[PDB]
Amino acid sequence: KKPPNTAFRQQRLKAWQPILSPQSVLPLLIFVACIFTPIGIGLIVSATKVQDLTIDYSHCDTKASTTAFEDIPKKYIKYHFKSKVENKPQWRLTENENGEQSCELQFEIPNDIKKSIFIYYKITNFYQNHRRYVQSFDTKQILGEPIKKDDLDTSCSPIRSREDKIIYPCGLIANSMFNDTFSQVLSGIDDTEDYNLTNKHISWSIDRHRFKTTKYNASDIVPPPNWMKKYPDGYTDENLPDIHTWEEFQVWMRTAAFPKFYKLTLKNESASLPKGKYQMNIELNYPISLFGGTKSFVLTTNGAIGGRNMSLGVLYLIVAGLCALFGIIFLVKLIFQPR
Amino acid sequence: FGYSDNHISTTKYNFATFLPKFLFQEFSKYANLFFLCTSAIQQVPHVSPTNRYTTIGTLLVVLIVSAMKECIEDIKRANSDKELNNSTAEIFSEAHDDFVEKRWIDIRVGDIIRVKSEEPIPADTIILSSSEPEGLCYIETANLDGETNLKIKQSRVETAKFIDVKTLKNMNGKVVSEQPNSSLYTYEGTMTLNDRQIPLSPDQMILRGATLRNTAWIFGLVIFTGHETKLLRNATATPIKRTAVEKIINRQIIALFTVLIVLILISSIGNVIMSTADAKHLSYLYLEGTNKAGLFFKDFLTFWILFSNLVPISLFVTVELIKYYQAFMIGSDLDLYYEKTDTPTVVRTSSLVEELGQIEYIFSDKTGTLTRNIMEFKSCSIAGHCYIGIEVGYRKFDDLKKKLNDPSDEDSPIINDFLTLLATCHTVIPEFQSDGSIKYQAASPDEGALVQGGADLGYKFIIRKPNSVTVLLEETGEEKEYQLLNICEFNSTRKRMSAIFRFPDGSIKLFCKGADTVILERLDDEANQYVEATMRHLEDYASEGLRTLCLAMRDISEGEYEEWNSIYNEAATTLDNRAEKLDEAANLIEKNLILIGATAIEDKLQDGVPETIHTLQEAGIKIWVLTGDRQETAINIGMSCRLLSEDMNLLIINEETRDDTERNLLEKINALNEHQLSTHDMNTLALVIDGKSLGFALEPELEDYLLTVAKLCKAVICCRVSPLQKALVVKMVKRKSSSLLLAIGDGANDVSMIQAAHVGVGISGMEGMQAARSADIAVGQFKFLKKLLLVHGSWSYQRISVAILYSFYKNTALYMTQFWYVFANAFSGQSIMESWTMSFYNLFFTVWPPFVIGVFDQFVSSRLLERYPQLYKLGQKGQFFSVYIFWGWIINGFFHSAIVFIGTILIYRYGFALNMHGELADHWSWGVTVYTTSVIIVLGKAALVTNQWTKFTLIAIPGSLLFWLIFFPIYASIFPHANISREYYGVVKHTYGSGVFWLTLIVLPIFALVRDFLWKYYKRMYEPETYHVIQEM
Ligand SMILES: *[C@@H]1O[C@H](CO)[C@@H](O[C@@H]2O[C@H](CO)[C@@H](O)[C@H](O)[C@H]2NC(C)=O)[C@H](O)[C@H]1NC(C)=O
Ligand SMILES: *[C@@H]1O[C@H](CO)[C@@H](O)[C@H](O)[C@H]1NC(C)=O
Ligand SMILES: *[C@@H]1O[C@H](CO)[C@@H](O)[C@H](O)[C@H]1NC(C)=O
Repeated sequence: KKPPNTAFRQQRLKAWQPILSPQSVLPLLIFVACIFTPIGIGLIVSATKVQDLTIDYSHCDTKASTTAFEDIPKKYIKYHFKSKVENKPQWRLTENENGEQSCELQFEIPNDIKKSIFIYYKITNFYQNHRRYVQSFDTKQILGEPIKKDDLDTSCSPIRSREDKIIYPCGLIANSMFNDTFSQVLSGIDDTEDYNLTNKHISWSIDRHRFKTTKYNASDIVPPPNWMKKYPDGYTDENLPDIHTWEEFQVWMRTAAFPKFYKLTLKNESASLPKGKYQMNIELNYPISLFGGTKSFVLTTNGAIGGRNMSLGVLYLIVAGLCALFGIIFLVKLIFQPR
Repeated sequence: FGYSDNHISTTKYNFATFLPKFLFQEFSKYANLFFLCTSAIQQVPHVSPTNRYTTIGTLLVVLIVSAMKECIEDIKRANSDKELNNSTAEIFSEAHDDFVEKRWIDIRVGDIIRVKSEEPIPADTIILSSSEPEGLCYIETANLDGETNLKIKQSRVETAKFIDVKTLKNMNGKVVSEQPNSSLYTYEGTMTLNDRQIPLSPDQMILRGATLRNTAWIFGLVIFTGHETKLLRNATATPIKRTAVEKIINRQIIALFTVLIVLILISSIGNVIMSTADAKHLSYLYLEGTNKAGLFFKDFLTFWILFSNLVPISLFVTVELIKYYQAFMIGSDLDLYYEKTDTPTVVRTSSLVEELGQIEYIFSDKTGTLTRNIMEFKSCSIAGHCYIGIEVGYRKFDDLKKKLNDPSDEDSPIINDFLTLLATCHTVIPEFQSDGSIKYQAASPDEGALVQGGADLGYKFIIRKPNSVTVLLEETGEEKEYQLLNICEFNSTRKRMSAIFRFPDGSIKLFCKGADTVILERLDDEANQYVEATMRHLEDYASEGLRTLCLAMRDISEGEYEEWNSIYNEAATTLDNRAEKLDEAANLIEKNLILIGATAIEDKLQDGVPETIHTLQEAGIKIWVLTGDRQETAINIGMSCRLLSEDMNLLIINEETRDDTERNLLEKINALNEHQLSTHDMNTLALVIDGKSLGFALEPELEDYLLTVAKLCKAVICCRVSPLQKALVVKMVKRKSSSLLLAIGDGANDVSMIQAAHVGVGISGMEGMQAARSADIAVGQFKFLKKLLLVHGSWSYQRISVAILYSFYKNTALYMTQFWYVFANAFSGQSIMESWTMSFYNLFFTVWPPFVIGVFDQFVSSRLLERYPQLYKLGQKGQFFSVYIFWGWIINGFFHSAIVFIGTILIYRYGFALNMHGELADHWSWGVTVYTTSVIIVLGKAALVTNQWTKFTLIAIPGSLLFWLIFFPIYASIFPHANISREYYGVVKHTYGSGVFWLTLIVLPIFALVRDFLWKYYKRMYEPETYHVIQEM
């Protein structure tokens, strides 16, 4: 029969139409560029406001000093403070046969940084984002459930089992974690602060709900083969790692996206960092030869963006340039072309 | 015995056989079998980078939507089969009394059925008797043959007496019948009713889909039923026609499979190079798998699953869902609906809506499509006179004065015999009505136009028995008794028909009519007195475009009626050749006639036809018209229906058996060596062909030989064409020089012509129905082809082209970030996003932007898409959709994808982009950052390739952004506590709680819509095209 005569059915719907007259494209480009310049300038302000420090300490064992604080190469430290550094930072190696090549880095904070300070470790060329690497952890076995053999997640397969025993932190993430132990204290030398840090409230809040202490009897389980060295007798009822308490496991388990990643170890938020000379002692357990690249430690603050990355501010400036480069070409070509 | 059901076999599935046939129909394709084999390879352990139920999940959803659309349409099919199937069948009870009201399902071998009037016949029956005493019955073939002549269904004489219920209780016998072959006019059957030999002729052969019109009841001995009849065994499967947009979807998917295997070769060869170069520095993966080619195979599968969504699953199900919805939107159109015949412009093939937008070679029937099949009696060359303005309506009152002046008019008995011929000699059947008039069962519309043309002057034809007397109704007198003595029927090569009549005074005279070249050769006309006037008024009628016949009479004496009654009676007993001996006899008495005059009924062109043909020719379409008419009348048609403009070339070709090389080669010479300006020589070119000349032209020796002069003209008209060369013209043009056709008819001789085009069109309305069923679009009138073809061709072609092309863009622009991340990681095969927003992207968020582009996108308004038919030429030539524009939209996908990847690498540099505490944006927070940014660039490009877009597309283009931004805290807050996506722990707090996440969503999508937005502003202000100008006119 007769189809209905609604506005929808007869393709007669109400429709505004975007006409690209230069009376509505030129104010769009002038408006977009003129609204992305204060935020691009504002975010380069809040991306150069941070005052970080980054010391590559990979070549501290072979490039060592072992007797006194000698000077550092220029290619390692990348400081970006507000004031200027008077005395360039030194470092040395120590070996007390228990620390096994701990590394005293010694840096000079030029002015008292006022924001909350955060000490990371940067690792370059560590593919933490491999397909066989963001898997290979049993999710139940880090929830604390005593999962038996052959009920484990098989993604742990090479670090899954051992001599008729299972590995409690199975898989590729839990094994081979960054075990260089930073000193909890920034040791203020020449009587400035003797500055304390914490390794608490470091991980994600949802990792501290998902990572729970285990329920195994500590005799069926065995530690993974790389940090079998810190547990040479094996797991016992006393030395067993409480994962909910550890809180550096669960910054390494939260795998970062890239081969060039920071990972948080230490921070302080309730006190400023004064302008003295500090030293930090870093026990070199984690070899370079395992992964490929460098391993610095980072002493940074936060801005609007996280730390010193001007790429989003200049990435607003390329937009506010290209909305005022073609916003002038498409006005010179609006006046001089019908001229 | 165990016969089938009563349904026309347009069936797709059955309730048990649904799964192998439907899964073979979907999994016989390429873009569903690809995801079947990636889902089957994806079940290998430690190989799936995403999940298993991701790809088998969304492939399962696509198969459920395909079974939803196919299930709805085949349930509508079976609903029509219940509209035909449920029919009342009064069937005889062998045990108890009279015919009972049963359903169809009690029909078997040799069933005796009584079915009433104004309701369809169930199946093939044999007439034993009817309500008429002879046993013949009146019926029309609405579904069988298309010709609306009511058949005189004769019966066998020895069985016609069985009428009552008491009669056919001792009546049964075996009927060895014809084999079930589809010979319509051939039957062979025997019968032993009472151990007597009864032969069966094909005359008592009421077929399946007939509708009984005028009896009280008819009987029937059923022979064949189910799928065994002569109407349901030749049920054409109508094989599906791949359009001009989806052959290039086939090679377009071949192009994406090419770039896929390029990505997996570059990617996995990169995995061998890095996985064997960095072997010292990747000992924290424990890659002691010694099969390096085995890990090349496994990782090859990780990338063949990882990149596999570049080809989309929800395109070919989305294309068919859009194109069916365009088929719905065309069918629900007021401007395509002709309310007088009440036909709601249904589209039989929903997959060819795009095909409306490239049509170059529209073919057409003249009879009924252009000329409406209403035979109005316009003029008559009477007594060697006509109106020489046109005043034949007023001149006909001077014809009344020509009869009423009986004492002084020589012409008055001659016009008495004229009105006698167009009041008595016919093959039509009169029909009493409920009103105070009479309506004619027209066996021939020419004859009904003659008898009704006499009835306009007070000659009401009273009912005439075939073996009795008749009377008339004259206007001046009261009533006049005439006689049915002898009839001489019409034949093709005879080109005439005659009759022998008895006036009531005893003067038995001959009255003959027919074509000019036969009646104008067997005549005297009182030493050719009214022959030159007959010639020049035929040429007047050949100057006006009217269907014209000629009229004559002669005399029979008593001895010629006696001896010719003998030779005519024993000449009519022949069953060997009924059309040969009766016509040799029927021109033994057709010597030396006396010519009377001519008749001229008009076949008026329809309401919008010349404006339609003119505007279709302005759209760059080479409209042809195929007919069985002669030369000068069809040149008057094309001159009157805008096919033939003033001073057009008119290449006349009226050849013979071997006259081909003269006009064909010499019109190749005058078509090539006579090279005029070729712009005004093009638009003033035509070709007028005889179908007998065309009969030796549609042949593989001389086919392209005719196509070189055929394709050059603007409006090729063909004349006197047998209906086989309609289909040979359609196949001739689709086979060589493959353009996009369209064919129109309204008769059952057009089914081979409509079912062979690139898009067939049938015309409903008048006495034909086989065209509007066996078409791709059923259309009320020929004027609807203008707005449908131009308007909905441009609409459907642009909208489906940007819908398909945008869909390839959006899947390229998401999963190409999966390719650019292969360089970021260790060439591993790491999914950036979590497994289920992968399967929610191309199924659940960006499924609405291709839909509202494919349906609700007015790229140019219809009020000035048909005021400039030149715009149809830009859709016709092949703009808006190609392989070149396809790689333009892919590489727009690569640029937008790599700008999201590289931009978000440099924003989230070390992962350290948070200000909440010292926590870092991990893998998955960055993963939904590039996922969200890729959504905003994808519906940003969707917001830039739409125009005239407000209503149901502000629910789609920002509705997908806002629907994702609402869906993601709900999914990634509720669903990780269900062990289904344990990768979104804290990702809501570390993306939506981020400072730098919304900043990336603000500027970085703008940083690709600079190239998009300024390319769009550049190509409609400083380098425009035609439609870019017309969009503001
Ligand atoms: C710190 O981690 C490294 C590597 O993750 C450990 O080095 C491995 O120690 C085991 C047991 O001593 C050896 O079998 C491996 O060959 C070592 N891998 C190397 C050197 O690449 C190291 O022992 C850990 N230090 C601790 C736990 O104090
Ligand atoms: C921050 O440093 C000051 C001075 O070193 C110390 O007193 C305070 O406890 C520190 N806070 C934390 C949370 O470590
Ligand atoms: C603060 O620093 C001193 C330095 O030796 C240390 O002994 C003390 O435990 C620290 N306090 C903390 C970590 O709360």
